[PDB]
Amino acid sequence: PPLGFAALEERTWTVSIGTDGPPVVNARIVWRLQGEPNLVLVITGNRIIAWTFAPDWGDSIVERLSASTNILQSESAVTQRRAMRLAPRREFDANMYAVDRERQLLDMTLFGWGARIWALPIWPDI
Amino acid sequence: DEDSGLLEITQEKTGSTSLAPSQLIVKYIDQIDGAQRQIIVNNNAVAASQGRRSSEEIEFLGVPTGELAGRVGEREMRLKTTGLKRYKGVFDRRARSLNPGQPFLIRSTPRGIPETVVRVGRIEDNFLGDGKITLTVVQDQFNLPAT
Amino acid sequence: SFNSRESSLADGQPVRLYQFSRGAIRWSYNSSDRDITYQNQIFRTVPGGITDNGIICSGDPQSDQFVITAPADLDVALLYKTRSPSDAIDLVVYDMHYGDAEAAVSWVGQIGDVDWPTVDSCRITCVSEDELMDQPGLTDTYCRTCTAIVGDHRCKVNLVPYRVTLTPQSVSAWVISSGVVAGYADGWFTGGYVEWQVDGDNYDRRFIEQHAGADLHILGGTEGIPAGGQLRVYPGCDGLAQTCDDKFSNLPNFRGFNAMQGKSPFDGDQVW
Amino acid sequence: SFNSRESSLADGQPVRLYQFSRGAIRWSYNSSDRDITYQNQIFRTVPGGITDNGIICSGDPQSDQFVITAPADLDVALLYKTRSPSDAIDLVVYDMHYGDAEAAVSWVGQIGDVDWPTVDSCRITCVSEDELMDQP
Amino acid sequence: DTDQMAADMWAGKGGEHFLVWLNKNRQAVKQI
Amino acid sequence: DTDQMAADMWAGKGGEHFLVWLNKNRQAVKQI
Amino acid sequence: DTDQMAADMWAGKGGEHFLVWLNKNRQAVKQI
Amino acid sequence: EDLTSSYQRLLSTLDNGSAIPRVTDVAGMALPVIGHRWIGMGRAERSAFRSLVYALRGQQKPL
Repeated sequence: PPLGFAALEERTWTVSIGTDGPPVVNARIVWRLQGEPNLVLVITGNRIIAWTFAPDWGDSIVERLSASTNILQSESAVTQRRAMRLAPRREFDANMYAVDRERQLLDMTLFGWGARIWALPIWPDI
Repeated sequence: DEDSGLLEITQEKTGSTSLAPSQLIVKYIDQIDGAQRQIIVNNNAVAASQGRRSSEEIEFLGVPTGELAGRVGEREMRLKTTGLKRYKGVFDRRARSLNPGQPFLIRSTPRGIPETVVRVGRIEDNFLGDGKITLTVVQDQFNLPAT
Repeated sequence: SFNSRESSLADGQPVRLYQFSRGAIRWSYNSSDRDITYQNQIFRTVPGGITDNGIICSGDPQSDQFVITAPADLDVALLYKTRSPSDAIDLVVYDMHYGDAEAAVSWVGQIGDVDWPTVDSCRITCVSEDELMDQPGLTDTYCRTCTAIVGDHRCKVNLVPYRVTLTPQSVSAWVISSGVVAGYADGWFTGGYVEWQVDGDNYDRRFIEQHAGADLHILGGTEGIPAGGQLRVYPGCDGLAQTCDDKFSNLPNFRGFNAMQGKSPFDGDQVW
Repeated sequence: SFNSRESSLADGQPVRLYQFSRGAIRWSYNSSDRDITYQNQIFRTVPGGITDNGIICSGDPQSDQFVITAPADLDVALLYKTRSPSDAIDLVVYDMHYGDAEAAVSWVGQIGDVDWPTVDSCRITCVSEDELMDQP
Repeated sequence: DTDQMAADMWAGKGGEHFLVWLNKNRQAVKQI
Repeated sequence: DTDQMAADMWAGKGGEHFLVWLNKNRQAVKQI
Repeated sequence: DTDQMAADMWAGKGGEHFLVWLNKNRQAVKQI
Repeated sequence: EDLTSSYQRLLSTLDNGSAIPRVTDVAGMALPVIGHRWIGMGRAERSAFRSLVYALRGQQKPL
């Protein structure tokens, strides 16, 4: 960090962002110098791991669209509808295989990352 | 109405009339002298119905004059011996703006209940989730006579 | 269109908005999956949803509570985690349908209680203004002391001249020490309170068990007191007529009865 | 070792012992399937098991009762079948782990009530000394 | 499902357990 | 099984039956 | 069926829901 | 018979409200689950398996 800046010199560092870290990026890097108020460079974001396994499709892949709509009807056959979810929740069901170097990677991937946000590719949209 | 915002009406509480007092005693204090005084509100018809006499005592120490006590006692007898019908209806969002004590009309032809004036009681509503708005109402029989 | 949408049998898109306000600071939350802009106010979307149990109006404050459910990391509720904020957090609930710019007010009240039943959920019990009528209303006694809070609307004493602004010298677990107050007689600040700015125009206040020399005993511990933040300290009135007059010269407004009568009836047994 | 076994994550072998005493006569029962010898006292095994509902200490005698369940042929409870014995049957409860000679006292009290809800079971309500403070 | 087994259970079975629960918790239920 | 149907049933269904049971047995419940 | 799940449910699960139901309805239960 | 392995986690408290759900890792650890099958083919192996079962005492004794 200690770095002398020549006059009329711009020093552009290479901020390399790795792929390993907490799922929530809450960083506050402080550039503190004498005779100058602290100039903190705040880096914010999230870390995610993408699902990179191609699932076998001999059995059809099932996509489920679900929404909530609680409806109450009176004694007469009249219904009032109160659709709750504007964006239906999407669920995907599929089967897959892993033999040569994908089985161990899958085991480690579901071991370390476990239950956390993925980046699921849309297989039907290949 | 069933087609105008009423979902289901369960309770009716038709009540009974053979019970209930036939004589009402009202006790009040006169502010001129501060001495205990009382008046009697009588129910001749229900008394004839009653084979055994009955009476209750109600204290209205806030009343400073006998005539006012008599008026309020007539109102109380009116309420207690007119046979109120208490309904527990279920309503949709159409009953969202109602407030306690607000009177409104209800009609349900299948139940054989004609247009009736009722006053809102306990209120329980669920805007998010079940969507159930349930109200407890009573028949409108409240009135304070001026004589 | 809000009422028309409510009566509509096919356009029902309920969405409940919550607004927590404390003076100049407002917190906005919504129960939908995307932010809603209403009256130039944007309501944040909590990742996990915020939902209530319903509104009951039966005339009984003990029974007509309002319950809010939210995750563990809710910002407004996080203040209560260590110590309840001094001021009450007013809450206003709006109802609106997506795609419409009109909303209707449903519930108004203040935070009554909050707890974190699970590490992933919260339950906030909101109380209405009606519950504040259960306490007694006598508020009258024929005793010798003042029977009035220093500075209340009955004492009519202005504490602004007595305001003291200082930076504490040292802060301990239970005692806050400053040398400036050392120049006052012992017990001068006894009964007073310390007010300091937390955020915006809202101040959190604590009490003083006893003032002795340079050391101040704070009621409930000094937790939450900034070590360098500016603190405002006011004195306290013992309530005695001598104390009321010599220090504040408020004897004309003295509400106490020192020597009018302690026992004397006019229907006793023997006057002598 | 009793405390060490309690803190142990793999040696937990709970066993509850009951001791009913009335002057010079003592009745010993255990909740296990075999007799336990402790302090030169052997606790009989009831064919069907003896179990309780738990210990509550909330400061209220009416609510902090102790309930014991045993079959119909229990000897100590059989005395109450015709007439309650004049003297109170003091009850002391010990806790120990199989294979250890050390036990800890958990509950102390006397018989408060007994009933035979079923021809194959019993329910004994034991009361603590604190309930004796409700009378004038 | 929640009609005959949730409410009619009070007939003769769910009473004793409720009573023992009541005698278990008294100070926490007796008021409000 | 005994989670959503055993406890959440109190929401709006198991209240009336409990109330009628209470008005049925009073002397046996009112004390202890 | 109505033996282990209808009554033993009071053990530790059906208490909180009953308590919230009680704090919901007070005037209608407090007497009779 | 083909066997299975699963990573059971204390992943409760999904807190599914109305907008979207959110899951919080209470411990952030995975405990694998493994199935096992065997064939005796003799008295000694069966006796050893019975001794192992008795030593396990259910879930108490780990290995």
